[PDB]
This record gives sequence, C-alpha cells and structure tokens, in this order.
Amino acid sequence: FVNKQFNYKDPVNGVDIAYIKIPNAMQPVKAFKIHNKIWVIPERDTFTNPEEGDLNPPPEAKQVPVSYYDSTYLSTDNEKDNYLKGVTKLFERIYSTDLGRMLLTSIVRGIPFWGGSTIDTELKVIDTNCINVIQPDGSYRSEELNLVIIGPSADIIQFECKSFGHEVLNLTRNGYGSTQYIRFSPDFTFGFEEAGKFATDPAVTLAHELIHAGHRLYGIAINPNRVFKVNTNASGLEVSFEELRTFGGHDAKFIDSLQENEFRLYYYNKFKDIASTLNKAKSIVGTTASLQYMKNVFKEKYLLSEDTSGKFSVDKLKFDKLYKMLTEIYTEDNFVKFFKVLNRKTYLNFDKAVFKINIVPKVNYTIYDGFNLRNTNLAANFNGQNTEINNMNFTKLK
Amino acid sequence: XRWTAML
Ligand code: NI
Ligand SMILES: [Zn+2]
Repeated sequence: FVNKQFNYKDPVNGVDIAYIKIPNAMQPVKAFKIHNKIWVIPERDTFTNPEEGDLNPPPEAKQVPVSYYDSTYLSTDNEKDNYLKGVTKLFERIYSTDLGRMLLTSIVRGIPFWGGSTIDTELKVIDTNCINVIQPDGSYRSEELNLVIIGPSADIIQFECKSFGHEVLNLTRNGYGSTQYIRFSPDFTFGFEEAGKFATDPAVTLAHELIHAGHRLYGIAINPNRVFKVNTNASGLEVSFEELRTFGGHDAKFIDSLQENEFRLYYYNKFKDIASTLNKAKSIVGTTASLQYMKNVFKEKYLLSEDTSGKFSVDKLKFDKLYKMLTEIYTEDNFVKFFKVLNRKTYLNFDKAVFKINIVPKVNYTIYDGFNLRNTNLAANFNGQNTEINNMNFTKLK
Repeated sequence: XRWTAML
C-alpha cells in the first residue's frame, strides 16, 4: 500500500517528502506522503489546535490507564523514524486484509467536496482541506489531501479524528467531508481482560480511527449530540451513536433503529444536494483540474449516476450500498474477525493498563501476524498479545 | 476515540 520504505532522514524532494504547513488558517514540519491523498507527520500535534502547544501534564490531569503524559515523547529523529515505520507497518497490516483494502480504497476516494465558493455556479476547493508544501524557492504550493496521521497532543494516548471546520457548513455531517487528522501513536497500546493481561493490537486501534475518518470524509458522521445512555450494568455515562456504529458487532444492539432511519434519509438528501450542486456548476477556480475532472471525482466518490447530458443523480441502491459499507461493514468488530486477534467484544469497557511497545522490528510484530508470530512460542493462544508471556514486547506504564 | 477517553 505504501509506495516507499521511508526513513525519517531521507532528503526532502518537495513531492512525497517535504516540509509542510497546516491550515490555521507555525514553522514547517517534515511530512511524508505514504500514499495518494495520505500523509504522515511524525510530530506531536501542537498544530491542528494552536492553543495545545504545551505537552506537559496539566493541573488536575488524569492518570494511567486513562491518560499518559510525557513532553519528551516523539521529540528525537530516532523516535520520529520509528513512528513513521510503525504507522507504515499498520497500514500494510490493515491493507493486507480484504476489509482494510476496501476501507483504505474508500478513504482515498473520499475527496472532501469542493464547497468553497459563495457563488453557487462555481466549484472551488475549501482551503482547510489542503496542506501547504514548501518549494525549493521557499514558496508554497497548495495540495489537497484526505488523511493525515499525526502524533498525539499532550495526552499521548488520546487518539481521535479531528478536522478543520467551516464558518457555516458542518463538513463532517453534510455529506461534504473534510481532511481528517488522526492523532495516533504506534508506540503504545492498551490492556484489557479475558488487570489488563492482554494487549490490544495497535492495528485494530488505527482501523478504529480510519473508520471514523471514513464517516467524516463522506460527511456522514452522526452528530455527537446523539447518544445512548449506558445501562449495561452498574449512572451517568453516555456513548455517542457514532462510536457504537464504529465498533459495530454486539453494540449495534444499542443504536435506535428509528433514529438510524432518520440519519440514512438525512444523508441521502445531502448526497442529493451534492449532485444538484455539481449540476449547477458553470465555472471552476484553480489551475490544475478541470470542472469535468472534479465532477468525475465526486461522481466516483458518491457513486452518482450520470446521464447522457452529463447530469448527476443519486441511485437509491448505490447509496444504500455505499452507506452500508461505510457504517455497517467497516467496523472495529469486523476488523477483529479479519485480523484473528483477541479484542474487546464491546466498546463499553474501560482499559485497565497501558503499555509501551515497539512493533517496528520484524521479530516483534509482523504485517500478517501482529504480535502472534507464526513459528514462535507466540503463535498460539494469542500468546503474542499476552503481556506476561510476551514480556519482551510490553512495558506497563506507571 | 476509545471509551476510556471519556474519563
Ligand atoms: Ni449484550
Ligand atoms: Zn472512536
């Protein structure tokens, strides 16, 4: 999946290795283009939210296994090299499964809608769905992208999708989508039971964020104000439908069917508004792509049907298929099945431990087996994920 | 995001 075996120290070339700036709306940071539309920035995220530049534990911080702070993590070239190789490895592990091959393909196709214009006959890119790539002469060129993998902010283990918003549009819920920045680290993982003896395979963790990214890129994320009040056992706790859907499996039990019907109809109409916008367009801003090219890009993204006179429309069956793919097929639970790893069987459990790991060495973790290395003592019984048995690979954090 | 993050 990933074009090249990048080393962090590889010389910049202004194409797939480059110093870049992120919308807001900072010094340039070294970034690597690991695939069409997908970049990796091996830096702590002090950028997507300028205020969050302090990496020290704040007053009243939580503790492991809820949060973990270390202002020094991912500061050196060696750890940045390891981060890049770690993330690369997880993409290949994900891509090596039919399911992950499909998700990644959906992500690459998921170009954020060009809804930047104020004139409704003009297609224009939204600037916050781009990065600025520095050139040899110190100038910058704007490049559109779908996905960025970036190191975590202050709380090292707070992985999540974030994206830049629009003054008025809800890009992640209006079918338009937006460039997704996934705060993530391959250098840590979490323990669960069944004490936290067993370690989550970091590939499932990344896939979980990629699923969120899929929703957000297709502008179909469920408003976080839609929640389920948790009543599985034991007062107060809520979980968003967006998270329940992302996990899938057992947790589909808690999604209000009547509500899901509302969402499905809502987004169908949103895709319809997109078709209409493409149909009204008479001009396009930019020197690179043609109006007809971009139209085609979004035809493919939303699986629109195109008639004799170039007019677009949404196909009910094709929408149903895509929407189902994005929301029902692409789930953490389904990934567990494809990876054949031990994992939580519900989203609704709290981690019991956090571990430092290193999946870069072939002897530790592989594309095909993760920690459960075939032809080793770690092959059977998820021994590889067993933090006591696979002692060399996990260091529990304080 | 994982559930534990809500804490
Ligand atoms: Ni149940
Ligand atoms: Zn999540």
